[PDB]
Amino acid sequence: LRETEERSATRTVMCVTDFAQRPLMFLGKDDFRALRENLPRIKEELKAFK
Amino acid sequence: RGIDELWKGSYLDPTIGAKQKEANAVAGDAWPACLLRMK
Amino acid sequence: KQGLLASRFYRFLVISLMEKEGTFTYYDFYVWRKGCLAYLKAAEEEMQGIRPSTSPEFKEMELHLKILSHFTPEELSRDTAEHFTSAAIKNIAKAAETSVKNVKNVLLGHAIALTDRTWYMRLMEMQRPIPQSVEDYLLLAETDRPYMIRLPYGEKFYNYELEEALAKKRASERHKSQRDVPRLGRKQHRIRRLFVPNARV
Amino acid sequence: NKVRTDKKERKRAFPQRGFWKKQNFLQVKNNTVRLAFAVQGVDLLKLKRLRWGEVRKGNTGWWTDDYR
Amino acid sequence: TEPISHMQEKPATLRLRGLPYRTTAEDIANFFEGYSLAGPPDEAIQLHRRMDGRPTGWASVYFESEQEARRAKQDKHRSYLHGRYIEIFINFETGELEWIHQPQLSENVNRKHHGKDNR
Amino acid sequence: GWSKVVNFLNKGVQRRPHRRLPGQPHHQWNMLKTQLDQLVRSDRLELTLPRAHELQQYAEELVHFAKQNTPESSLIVESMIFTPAARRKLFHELCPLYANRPFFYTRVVNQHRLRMRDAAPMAYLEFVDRPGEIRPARPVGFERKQAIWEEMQATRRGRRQWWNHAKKLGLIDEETGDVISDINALRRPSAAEWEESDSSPSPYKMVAAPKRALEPFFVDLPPPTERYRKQRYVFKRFDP
Amino acid sequence: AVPKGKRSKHKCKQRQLIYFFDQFDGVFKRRRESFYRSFYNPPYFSKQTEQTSLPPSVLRPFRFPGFWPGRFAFKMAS
Amino acid sequence: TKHNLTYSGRVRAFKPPSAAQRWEMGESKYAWRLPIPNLLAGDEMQLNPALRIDESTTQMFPDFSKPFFHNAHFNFSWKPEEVPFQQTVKLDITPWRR
Amino acid sequence: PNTKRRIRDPFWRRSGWWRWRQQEVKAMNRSRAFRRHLFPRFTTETVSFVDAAEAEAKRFKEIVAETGRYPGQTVNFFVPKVEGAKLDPFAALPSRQKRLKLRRKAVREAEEAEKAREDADFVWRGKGGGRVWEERKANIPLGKKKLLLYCTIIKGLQITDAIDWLSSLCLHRVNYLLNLLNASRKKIHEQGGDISRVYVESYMLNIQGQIKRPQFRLRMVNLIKTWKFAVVLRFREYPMDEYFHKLFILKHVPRSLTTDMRLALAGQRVGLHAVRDWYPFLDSKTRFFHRKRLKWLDRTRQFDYCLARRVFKSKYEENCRRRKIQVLQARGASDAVIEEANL
RNA sequence: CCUUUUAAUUGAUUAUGCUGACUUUAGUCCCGAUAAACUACAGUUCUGCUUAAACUGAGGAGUCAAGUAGGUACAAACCGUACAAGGAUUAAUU
Repeated sequence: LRETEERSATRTVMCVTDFAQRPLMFLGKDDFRALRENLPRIKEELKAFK
Repeated sequence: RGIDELWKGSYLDPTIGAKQKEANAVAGDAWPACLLRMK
Repeated sequence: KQGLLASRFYRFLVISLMEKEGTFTYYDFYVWRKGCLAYLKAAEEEMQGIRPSTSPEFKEMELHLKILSHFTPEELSRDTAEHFTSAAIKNIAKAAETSVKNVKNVLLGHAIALTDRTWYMRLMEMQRPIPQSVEDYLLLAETDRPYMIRLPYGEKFYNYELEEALAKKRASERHKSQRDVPRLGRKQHRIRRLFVPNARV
Repeated sequence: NKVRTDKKERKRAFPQRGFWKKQNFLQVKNNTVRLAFAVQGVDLLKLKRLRWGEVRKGNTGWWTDDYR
Repeated sequence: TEPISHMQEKPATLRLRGLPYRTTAEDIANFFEGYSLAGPPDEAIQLHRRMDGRPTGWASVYFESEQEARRAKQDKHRSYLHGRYIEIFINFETGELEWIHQPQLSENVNRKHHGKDNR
Repeated sequence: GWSKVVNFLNKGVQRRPHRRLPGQPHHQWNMLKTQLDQLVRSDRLELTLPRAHELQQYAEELVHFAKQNTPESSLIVESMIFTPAARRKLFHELCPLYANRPFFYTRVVNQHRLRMRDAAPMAYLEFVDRPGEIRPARPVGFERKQAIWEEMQATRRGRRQWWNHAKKLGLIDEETGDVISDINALRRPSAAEWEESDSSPSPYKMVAAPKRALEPFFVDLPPPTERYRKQRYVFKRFDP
Repeated sequence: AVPKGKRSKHKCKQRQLIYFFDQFDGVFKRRRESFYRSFYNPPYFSKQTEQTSLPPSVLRPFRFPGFWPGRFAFKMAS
Repeated sequence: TKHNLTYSGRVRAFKPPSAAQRWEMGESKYAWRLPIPNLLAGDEMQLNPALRIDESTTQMFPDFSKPFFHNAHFNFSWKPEEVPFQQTVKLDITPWRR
Repeated sequence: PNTKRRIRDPFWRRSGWWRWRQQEVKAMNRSRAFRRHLFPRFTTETVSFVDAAEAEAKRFKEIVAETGRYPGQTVNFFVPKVEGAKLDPFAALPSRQKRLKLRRKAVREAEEAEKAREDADFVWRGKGGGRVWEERKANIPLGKKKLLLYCTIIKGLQITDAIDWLSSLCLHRVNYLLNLLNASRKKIHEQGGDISRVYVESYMLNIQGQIKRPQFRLRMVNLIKTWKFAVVLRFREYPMDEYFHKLFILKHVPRSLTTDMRLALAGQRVGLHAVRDWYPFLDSKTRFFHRKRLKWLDRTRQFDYCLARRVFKSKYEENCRRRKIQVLQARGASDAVIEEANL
């Protein structure tokens, strides 16, 4: 009675959660690397908007 | 080791089925005094 | 030979009863009963390869399926017997060429299926052994099988099985004299205790 | 008391507008029971909420029906 | 009598709720693409309006058979149309008069010792 | 009691502009703010008819001041609201949704039924133009222009009945004296859209869906309305 | 202050009728009118009675078959 | 449910300290570093208590030079020497006199 | 509420409700009510309802009183009931419920017999007649004063009208009356009565007692009471002729029926012909103007009471028969089964 | 039946009579102190008051009462509940 379906855990992804582990956003490796590349300009934009 | 005898084979036994419980529950007559006097 | 087939038939009965998820409607009942009948027919095929078809139980399953086939689609989508009118049951019996008694037997079978599904769900969630035969089922149902849900504001919970069982229980228990039953706070008849026979000896 | 020897029935002869529900305390107790069951893999709340004849394995429901 | 509103006997019907203001009979027909209606969309689909013609958000769709109506309900219940999932209901009786079987009304309503609800 | 005493005691009496809730004024204000926050979070609340009628005005005030987008109106909205979820929902969903709606962002619907437990008349209070609304919201702005244009073209009665309003709306062509042909010519960018001054094969490309983009993978979690739940009421036992 | 005599059966009957009319015209007529106007909308479905109630429905029955000119049921399919 | 519930009107469960928590015949909190226990452990057991830390309960280590709670990671009734000198404040009960 | 609503008083009025004024006004009202009737101008007979069981009981008791003996007694004499007696001197006679059952049997037999009588379409029968049920519910925790209100509400109404009435009130203790009404309606339907023409003809309240509880106060101890009452309702299935004369001629139509008609028309669940079909019963204005039209046609002798009654009865019966046939057909029944169902 | 007798303590509209039932007052008086939500795509309503640690070598600083007053399905039921070595060395089994 307790047997259930079989799924495939094969999609690597990063999860960002709040203090209570509630999910907020999921990013793949490509998005992560794009953010990493664009980081330096983001700091300048933060400074300018401050 | 021996304490199991308080429930083994009875309706409290968890390792046996209903038919076995009924079969174990069947019982005969009580010892009559006439036969008891011969022991 | 027959014992293995019967045990596997019971296992299939339970598993196929619990396969469906969500509400259990008359259509799901019909599908499950058809699966059971097909399993019996395949078992008969295996037996003859090396009689279920001629058994009264087999004929009764056929009659149940025939009665179900005369349910309207909305009745099949329903999941309780609350709104089946006596006229509707009579018309179903007329259309199926059967008896009101057999139609009510189909309804009672569905209600028993509902109760058994709830019981099996609870047992499975708590990881308790499921009874593996009719004897074990009957032995455990006298003390462990659920029968109702308690609701607020005094509203009534509908169980076709409980309605029938309570009606029968009241019919049996009615007018059972308390003349010789010792009741707290009632004076006893000592002479009648001395000469009237007592069946508990 | 259970033997009904006290005089607590005297106040119940007069109307009152309402009564405290002690929901904070009762919910703490209920969640303690739920945690005790859940550490062993039992969804007591789901069982209590199931409809008659309804079977739901795992943490499933109307949303599972919708997306499956 | 060709018009459905004129027929003494109506085909199997379904009732749709959740329709945005933009919804049109052609949109409903496209939503029901693949299912046999009782006629051309202008007759099979009838949006419900008030005295001023404002949409009510409710529609009546006629099908050629109860089997097709129930199949359409099963397939399209809670499916999306213009960003809002639509709810579908049968909208015809069985003739069995089930309303005669009313539930037993509580005789022990202890209001002051039960939880709050909007029953 | 006697029903005619209501007439007797209300002969020559004015209706109170504000319905007074139980408790002291600070408690009443706190209750109204809390229920406004909950209404923002839920898009609709089942209330008593008087309470819906009372909370409607504060909902309207919240939307009206949130739209203005000035420090003063922001502080007003802050004084009206309690929770970050309500703040986020308001500013990021209701304000863009009502960007072209001048006023009247809510509605009260009388259920025409008395509550079982205490015979309290019941109603709904809901924000307008949201999915699942009780009845469809009427259009505003260019969408309203298009609706009127379609009505004018549908029949001659519509043309006559909207003729004067159409002149102000700009749907009448002065050269020919008839209704314009290309209503799309009246399209203009709206505040709800993303200004384009900023001007597919990825394995994790988001999939289009009616309300929010969907991820191309599955996570075994119920929807947020079902993730965390508790018994609505734990029974309190009678002590005899 | 207390009554100086017992109110008679005649006057008690009069009071019964007067209070009946008062309650009628003050509560019961209004409640019945609201109840009958509520029929133009689908019946209320309490989410706290899901466990035992029927599935939500919109149709309201026509309860006098002798005045129904249309069809009562559809023929069985095949 | 086991002992996670009390099956009476008792609200707060009282349990005396366990035998391992006692001192005599109790578990020494530095015995895992001794030779004989490690000789007996073999490959069946790992005695380092750092391996039994529940990731979902413990907090990150703080800087000892900055304000932080003692209960987070110490779990004993004494002050580690690695925590800097602490200020002892004595109440001024008669400010008016001075 | 409206705060200006006109609340009625049965004994006083601004316009002047002295006893002479009441006499004059009620004479006017009686005249108007009588003139509201349209009567057939030709009938073959004036059959009147009689109750054989009641007549036989009356004659039995008259004989007992006149001769001091049971009918047929020649030696012994009648023995009245005394204290402690366990024998009922009138045990041979049927009980009230038995008489009701015999009335239903006689009504069924006369209904069957009328289907094979020539000139049955030109016979006047009058108000009384039809089957009668008496249903009782006990252990109601309400008093006489409230039960009188709740029963004065529903007396004389059609059963579904009464159920709607009592359901609209949102009173917890009216659930007892609602349960009684629902059970009675279900029972009559199962027995084969036409729910559409069952009315609440009368009620009866029977006290059972009152449970008393102490209430301790400053200087005395009081006793607060919880009532125990039973309610007996009399339901009557109107014969088709009475139903026609009530709904069609006098325009006394159940509001539940009218609401169902209006809901059907609003939802477009029926054809456009339904408007003229239901015009005689739909709304107050339509009913008034149809009554005026019928009065004018009768005074010009173009209206035919018997023909109109026959048309109404045939339409009603054919609608019911169609319901039965189509609900049978929805099950996939065979032609033989359907044909045999009509015998 | 009639007759004769009966010591029956034999006739009740009334003792602020006694034991009770049932009306009128009357559907009248009586309703204790602060409350909401449980969601068509994340969350943290507001208020009153503040001993809420439950091993860290230490029975966790008392007495008394409940003739078992916080167990248990929206139960004024049935069933169950005070272990002085605290028994699960259960880092086990799987």
